[PDB]
Amino acid sequence: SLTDSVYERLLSERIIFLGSEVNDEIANRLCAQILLLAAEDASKDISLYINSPGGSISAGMAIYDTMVLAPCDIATYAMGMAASMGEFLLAAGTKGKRYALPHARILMHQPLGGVTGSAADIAIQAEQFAVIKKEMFRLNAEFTGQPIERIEADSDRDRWFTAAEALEYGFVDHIITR
Amino acid sequence: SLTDSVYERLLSERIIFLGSEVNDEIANRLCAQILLLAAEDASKDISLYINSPGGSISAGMAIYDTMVLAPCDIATYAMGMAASMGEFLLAAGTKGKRYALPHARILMHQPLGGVTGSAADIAIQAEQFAVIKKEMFRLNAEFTGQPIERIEADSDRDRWFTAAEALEYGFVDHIITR
Amino acid sequence: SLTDSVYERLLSERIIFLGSEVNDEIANRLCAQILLLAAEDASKDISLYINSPGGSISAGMAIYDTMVLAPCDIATYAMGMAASMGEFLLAAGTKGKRYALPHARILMHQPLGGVTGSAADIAIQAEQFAVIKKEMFRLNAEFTGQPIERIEADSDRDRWFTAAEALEYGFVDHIITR
Amino acid sequence: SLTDSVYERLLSERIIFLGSEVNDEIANRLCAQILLLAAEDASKDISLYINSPGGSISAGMAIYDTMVLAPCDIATYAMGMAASMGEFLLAAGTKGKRYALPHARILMHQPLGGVTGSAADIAIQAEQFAVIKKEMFRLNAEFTGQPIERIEADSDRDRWFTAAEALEYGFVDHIITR
Amino acid sequence: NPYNKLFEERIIFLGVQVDDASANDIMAQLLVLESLDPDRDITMYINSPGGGFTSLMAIYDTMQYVRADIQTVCLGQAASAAAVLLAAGTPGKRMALPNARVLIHQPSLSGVIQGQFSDLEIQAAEIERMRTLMETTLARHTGKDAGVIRKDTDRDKILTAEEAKDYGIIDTVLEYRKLS
Amino acid sequence: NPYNKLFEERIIFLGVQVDDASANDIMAQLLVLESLDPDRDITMYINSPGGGFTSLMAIYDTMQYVRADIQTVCLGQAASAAAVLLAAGTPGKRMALPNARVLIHQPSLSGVIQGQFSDLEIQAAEIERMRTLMETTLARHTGKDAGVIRKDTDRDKILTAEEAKDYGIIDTVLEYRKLS
Amino acid sequence: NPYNKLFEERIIFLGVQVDDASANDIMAQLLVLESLDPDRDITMYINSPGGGFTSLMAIYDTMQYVRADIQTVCLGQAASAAAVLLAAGTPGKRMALPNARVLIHQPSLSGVIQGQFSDLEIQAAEIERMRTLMETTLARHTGKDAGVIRKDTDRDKILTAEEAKDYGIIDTVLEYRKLS
Amino acid sequence: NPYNKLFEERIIFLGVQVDDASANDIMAQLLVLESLDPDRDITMYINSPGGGFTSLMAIYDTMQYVRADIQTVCLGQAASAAAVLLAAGTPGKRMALPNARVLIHQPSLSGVIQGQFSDLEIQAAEIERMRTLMETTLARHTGKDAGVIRKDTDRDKILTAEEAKDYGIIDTVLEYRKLS
Amino acid sequence: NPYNKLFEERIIFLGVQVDDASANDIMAQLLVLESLDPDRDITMYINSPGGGFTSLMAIYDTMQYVRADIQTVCLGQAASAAAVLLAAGTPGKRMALPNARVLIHQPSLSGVIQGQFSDLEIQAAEIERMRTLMETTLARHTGKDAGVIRKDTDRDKILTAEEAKDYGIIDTVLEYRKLS
Ligand SMILES: CC(C)C[C@H](NC(=O)[C@H](Cc1ccccc1)NC(=O)c1cnccn1)B(O)O
Ligand SMILES: CC(C)C[C@H](NC(=O)[C@H](Cc1ccccc1)NC(=O)c1cnccn1)B(O)O
Ligand SMILES: CC(C)C[C@H](NC(=O)[C@H](Cc1ccccc1)NC(=O)c1cnccn1)B(O)O
Ligand SMILES: CC(C)C[C@H](NC(=O)[C@H](Cc1ccccc1)NC(=O)c1cnccn1)B(O)O
Ligand SMILES: CC(C)C[C@H](NC(=O)[C@H](Cc1ccccc1)NC(=O)c1cnccn1)B(O)O
Ligand SMILES: CC(C)C[C@H](NC(=O)[C@H](Cc1ccccc1)NC(=O)c1cnccn1)B(O)O
Ligand SMILES: CC(C)C[C@H](NC(=O)[C@H](Cc1ccccc1)NC(=O)c1cnccn1)B(O)O
Ligand SMILES: CC(C)C[C@H](NC(=O)[C@H](Cc1ccccc1)NC(=O)c1cnccn1)B(O)O
Ligand SMILES: CC(C)C[C@H](NC(=O)[C@H](Cc1ccccc1)NC(=O)c1cnccn1)B(O)O
Repeated sequence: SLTDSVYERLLSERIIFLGSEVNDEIANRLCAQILLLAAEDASKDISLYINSPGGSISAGMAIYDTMVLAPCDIATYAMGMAASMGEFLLAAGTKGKRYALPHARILMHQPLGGVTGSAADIAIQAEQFAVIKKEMFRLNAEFTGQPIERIEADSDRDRWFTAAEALEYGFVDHIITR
Repeated sequence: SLTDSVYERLLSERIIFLGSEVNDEIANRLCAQILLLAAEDASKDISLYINSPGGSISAGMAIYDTMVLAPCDIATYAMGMAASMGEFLLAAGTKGKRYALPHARILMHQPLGGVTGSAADIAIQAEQFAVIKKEMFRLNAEFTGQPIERIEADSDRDRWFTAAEALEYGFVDHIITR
Repeated sequence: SLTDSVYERLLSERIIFLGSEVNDEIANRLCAQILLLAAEDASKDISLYINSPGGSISAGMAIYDTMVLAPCDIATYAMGMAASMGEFLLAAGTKGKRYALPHARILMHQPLGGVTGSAADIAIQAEQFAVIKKEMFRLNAEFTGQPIERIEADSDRDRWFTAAEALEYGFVDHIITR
Repeated sequence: SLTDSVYERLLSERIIFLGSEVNDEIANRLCAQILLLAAEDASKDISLYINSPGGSISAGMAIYDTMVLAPCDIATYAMGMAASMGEFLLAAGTKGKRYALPHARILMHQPLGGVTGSAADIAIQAEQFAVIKKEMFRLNAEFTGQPIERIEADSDRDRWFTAAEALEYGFVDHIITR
Repeated sequence: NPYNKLFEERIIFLGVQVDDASANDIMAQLLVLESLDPDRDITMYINSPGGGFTSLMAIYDTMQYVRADIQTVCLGQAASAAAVLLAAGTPGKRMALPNARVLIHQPSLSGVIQGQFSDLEIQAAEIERMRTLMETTLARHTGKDAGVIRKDTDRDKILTAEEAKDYGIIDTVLEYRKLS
Repeated sequence: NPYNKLFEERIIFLGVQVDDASANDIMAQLLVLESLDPDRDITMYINSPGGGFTSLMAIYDTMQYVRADIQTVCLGQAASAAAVLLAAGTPGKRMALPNARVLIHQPSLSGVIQGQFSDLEIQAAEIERMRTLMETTLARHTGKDAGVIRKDTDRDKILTAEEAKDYGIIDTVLEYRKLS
Repeated sequence: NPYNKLFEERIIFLGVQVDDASANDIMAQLLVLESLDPDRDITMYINSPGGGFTSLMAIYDTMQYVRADIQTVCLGQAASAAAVLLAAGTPGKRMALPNARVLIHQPSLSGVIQGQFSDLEIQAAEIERMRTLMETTLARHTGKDAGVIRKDTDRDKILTAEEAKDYGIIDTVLEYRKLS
Repeated sequence: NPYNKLFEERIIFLGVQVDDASANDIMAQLLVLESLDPDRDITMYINSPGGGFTSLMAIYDTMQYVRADIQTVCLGQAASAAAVLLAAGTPGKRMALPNARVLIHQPSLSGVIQGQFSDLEIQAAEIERMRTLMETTLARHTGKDAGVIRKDTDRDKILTAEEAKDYGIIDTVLEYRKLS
Repeated sequence: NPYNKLFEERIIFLGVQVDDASANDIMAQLLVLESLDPDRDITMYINSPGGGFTSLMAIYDTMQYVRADIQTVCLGQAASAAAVLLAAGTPGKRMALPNARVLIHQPSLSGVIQGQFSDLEIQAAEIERMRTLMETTLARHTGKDAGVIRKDTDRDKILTAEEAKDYGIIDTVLEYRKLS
């Protein structure tokens, strides 16, 4: 395909794309792209451009752990939409290299999920939803440099950001003005 | 495809991916990848990165037997999610080489299934569910180095683990902190 | 595809896979792979690794006849699941070369089917179901080295086997303990 | 695909496959394969292995006419299932070169169809069903060397054959016992 | 209920598709009105697209079996089985209101009847027998030859009320009797 | 039931889509009220989007056949077949309340009628006959030429109550008789 | 209701597909009319495509169990189970109106019954027992040998009313008793 | 209604699939007839393919709880739960008409019950308890050992009326009492 | 109607799935019978798979609110909410017929309730409150500790009638009172 070819040629330029809903399929695709680019050169930065409506936490945590444990810096680029998990992976970039394009939008909100099964199953799901929520908020606290109480109050429903608002909140470090 | 190409280039670097629900299709894909990499070099380790919500026991037992009977060590990597069968195959790695990325989540629970047909069919299914449950718990006991009574009590419903909790429980041997 | 490429590279190493439900599509794929490998070298063994939930009798009989009439030996490998027709094709391997991986499961049961149409159509289907059942049981008797009366009593419903139980019953000849 | 590649490599060895329900799509595929192999060498035999549940008469008559008008002999191979049209095309092979693998099953029955539309349309369909039935029975009479009255009585419902029963009836000429 | 009031005045609607549920409703209404009075005329107002041949001949035989004369009046359409039931009325008592259409055509199988060719030969000999029986039924009621019915019902022959009178399906184009 | 109370006051609703089930309900109600009293006017309140042509002409003929005069009053819409049934009332007794719309258009086949071209030639000669019969029916009831109806019903011609009075579909835009 | 009026005149419709809901309706109507008067004839008008074998033999046994004679008259069709129920009437009292068809055929499973071959061997021994029981039932009621029924019901054998009389399924082709 | 007339003659139909809606209908009818007269026999005509085990044992217990004797007569089929309810009648009062079939088989789960293996172990211990309870219920009513019921109901065992009498499910193959 | 006859004898069926429509039917029947006579016992025959917790506690409170004693008898099954309603009867007046099963289990959400984790924390605190309230309700009615109910209803605990008597869900395994 052409669309796979253009992504392949920017993979050669160490530019990868979180360009859809982060499910397990494209997370393992992005994790493999980060591992492949860290195997090629451990020094040159990986540009992760993020046009993402969010998605699975563990799929995004797979990308986040692959971003951190890569020895090269992951420059993240809010391109249009960095919502939910794509917001997270945007703010998960290397400090100083988290970039928002000027009309990208950043959506930070508490994680979505579902409860099902028996009451003992749901109580375990609730305990794990409280663990996922706390780790999503602690890492967003670590990314933005803001307290977890502010992250918890702001993510309680959908909190939208412009590139300038995400700059002052701490998701990104610069706004690209070429 | 690009996603098949990036997995192919890390297959050259002996990095394979349990990146979806382990059904028979990707288990035979992973078993063939372990056989192919053991045929190339029987000494260099295979890195199995696991972003998996679990799946079929016999598909995972196919991967597990292919992991053990490969003469090379299978380094397993909890990447985001190692749940159910993906938890099992994570803990099924070579001892000392079972790794959890720091924000990966490990879900250990008793196997899921279904009963159907006549009462004599279901009684055979129940006997085989008791055999599958005992072998899933004995091998998780062998992996984690913990008693089968603790594995049976903890897997009775969904038991979630962080990377640190899976480290102290015995699913993994280290947490990657590059 | 990568999954077709890894199966192609083990086809070069004479390793083929009964890795799904044996329908007519992958049986003709496996029959063509046995014919192609017998055309390359009539002396080196074909490794048939079987992760199969069973399937069509005539599709499996197509594989079975292609296995026998190949001049080279068909080493069969129970990998995770050898059920129904995949059990049959496992036990259909060359004697001494039928292998079970230690946590593979072997399911032997009488064939499944359906009756439909008029009573004269169903009576013909029943006569042919009795012919298929007798030939499936006689060949399982020939494979396992056990009487057809024991095969008929044991296959009456689902009879599950471990690798050790399939070893003593006669489906496989060894358990791989590398 | 690999499955297209393995069929391509046996197409180089003049081995083609009636491996599904004979509809117009794979009949034109098989007719083109017979024309291509007769264009390569008009002397070497084409091996048509048949694992087929039957199908369209005119699609099978397309294959049958392509088999006869090919100057090279069409060796037919009952592999698992030769039912209906696949039975027909099995018995349509060159005399002396119609082979049944020993556990292949041969199903001979009168053609299936449907009546629809007005009574004058159905009366034309019935006249053409009587022409198709007579030509299917006359050619099965010519193939098996048995009278059309025996073909008509035996095909009235589903008549199943083993490889030995299809040998004595006349669908095949030998049973492969390598 | 105006259906029950007309039934007490010995008036029956063939107003739906002629299937077995509709046929049983007509046959019950015909046999009650025969048992009420076998001498008074039953009026069968027919507004129907037709339907199944068995339910046709169930109504057809019951119309001919009952001692009461059946006044068939077509209203809107008497198509297929309903055209035959329109022609099945008592001679001299078959009407159609002037803008009712009468569609005659050969029988047809709805959808596809699958099966072996021996089964299909029987289904085709049956739909040919259904074709011949319809044409013979339309022969004795329209006064035309059954071969004339066969050529005319080879495809859809929609008649007006006047054209169905000339064809013999009805006997009188029923004039409007409005007082103004 | 207010439907039954108005029926006892000789008031009928054409209030649904004109299909064969609706047509049989109207024709039963028209023929009961003819048998109750053939001299008193039947009032047919019409709120309908129209429907099938056969069920149109089933109601049309029955409106013209019964001895009682049919007062058609349009309420809301008299579209397609229902506009023809609105025009089918007794002359001088066809009303529409002032904000009722009257949609006249040529007949149409709902969906696609498949078939051989000989069958389609007959289906097209029939829908042309249905077109000509509708225009002839609207000719004698609106006082306009059938070629004028053909040019006007070539597409949807929605009339108001006043415009349907000038067209001849109704005879009186029915004034509001509220006492306050 | 004309169904209830005919039921008071001891007339039952087998007018739908013979399933368990239809069978329970027939058996309740047969056992009430037995309890009303066991000496008067029950008339069973049959317009049915047949149906399930159990609901067949539920009606069959109940027709034979009740003290009243069962007059089976076929109207339109008696196919499958309904042909057997038509033949199941009291001898001398089995009728068919002249254009009723009678379809006899061997039993069949609707759709595909899945299962293990041991289960399918039992389902096939049952449908063979259902085949043999139908042919034995049609043997004692038509006067023909059960092997003759087996060759004739091997596929669909549609009989006319005259052909079902010669076959023994009915006893009299019921003449039209219309007075005109 | 012939259902209500037979209910006044203390006759109940188990005529549908034995589910909770059917069970509540039977239990209401059994407990009304117990309250009407506890000494007269309740007749339970059974034409049923069976159904749920709970609705089986709901009807089973209610048949055994009421003071009135339950005359179970099988008509057509008494399959699964319905065969057990047929055997659940009062001893000496369990009938089957001669061409009724009686299908006994072990209980089964319809479809697939998903869940964890601890949940499935309980669902399997329950369907084994349902299997053992059915065989124990069929033991005390047929006079056979529960291990004999287990070997016989391992797959479908269809009995005729004579074979269900020898098995002990009914007590009398109910002879046809037709006067002619 | 046998439902209405038993209702006049103060007998109520909990015979369907316990949802809000079923709960409103029970609560209306409980409050009418309280208003008819608050001193006579209401009998609640329970054949139910359970259902919603709100409709459970709607019936539960209404059973406890009415002045009349509630005789709960289990017939076939009392599963989930229905087991709690079975235990919700008046002490000494809770029965089960001997082959009725009693399934107790913790509450469950049918399907998946989507939402934000703050919404899911509330839905989980509610299903935990529903779990605790069910166990507290089963504590005061079975005489067992609520922690014993929690360990026993952790998965499906199917009791027989005898096992539900020992557990405290019923008070008497209701003996069969058949006279023969
Ligand atoms: C990243 C967080 C904070 C916000 C949203 N992400 C989630 O919460 C996602 C949305 C999602 C995606 C795929 C499948 C199911 C659910 N939730 C989860 O992945 C999830 C939910 N519950 C437990 C564990 N993980 B985003 O996708 O809108
Ligand atoms: C690995 C175990 C402990 C946990 C879960 N795995 C299972 O139990 C899986 C889930 C599954 C996957 C595909 C199809 C059907 C069922 N269960 C099985 O494979 C299974 C169930 N019953 C008998 C034999 N195998 B995991 O997928 O959540
Ligand atoms: C191999 C035997 C002993 C066991 C099972 N195999 C069968 O019996 C298979 C299952 C199946 C697969 C595809 C389509 C239809 C049916 N049955 C058949 O192929 C079959 C059934 N009846 C007549 C002829 N063949 B296995 O698939 O569970
Ligand atoms: C070859 C004959 C003798 C037996 C069967 N073949 C047919 O009769 C096939 C089955 C089929 C396949 C595809 C589409 C429609 C029908 N029948 C026809 O092709 C057919 C039917 N009626 C008229 C002309 N051709 B076989 O497919 O079971
Ligand atoms: C032409 C007259 C006699 C009747 C017309 N159609 C038929 O003959 C009907 C059309 C129809 C209706 C309902 C269901 C199935 C088929 N044909 C039959 O009933 C029929 C039934 N069995 C075999 C053959 N034809 B009418 O309905 O268009
Ligand atoms: C224009 C007037 C006469 C009627 C309008 N439509 C028609 O003429 C209707 C539209 C319709 C309604 C229901 C089902 C199928 C088709 N045409 C017909 O009924 C019709 C029927 N057979 C052949 C050709 N047209 B109205 O319903 O829009
Ligand atoms: C031939 C006579 C006896 C009856 C004909 N068909 C049958 O025998 C019926 C056809 C049918 C009807 C409804 C649902 C399922 C199957 N066969 C059966 O009822 C049946 C039931 N169980 C096993 C085997 N056959 B008739 O309905 O065409
Ligand atoms: C064998 C006798 C006792 C009853 C037969 N089947 C059963 O036992 C029934 C079959 C059925 C019916 C409706 C819905 C679900 C399952 N089994 C049950 O009711 C059932 C219910 N819960 C757990 C286990 N089995 B019969 O219906 O074929
Ligand atoms: C355990 C007893 C108390 C009740 C059982 N189940 C429940 O608790 C029911 C199951 C159910 C039924 C219908 C619709 C949705 C959910 N749970 C609830 O009603 C429910 C409602 N809102 C929140 C949480 N649970 B029973 O129905 O299996």
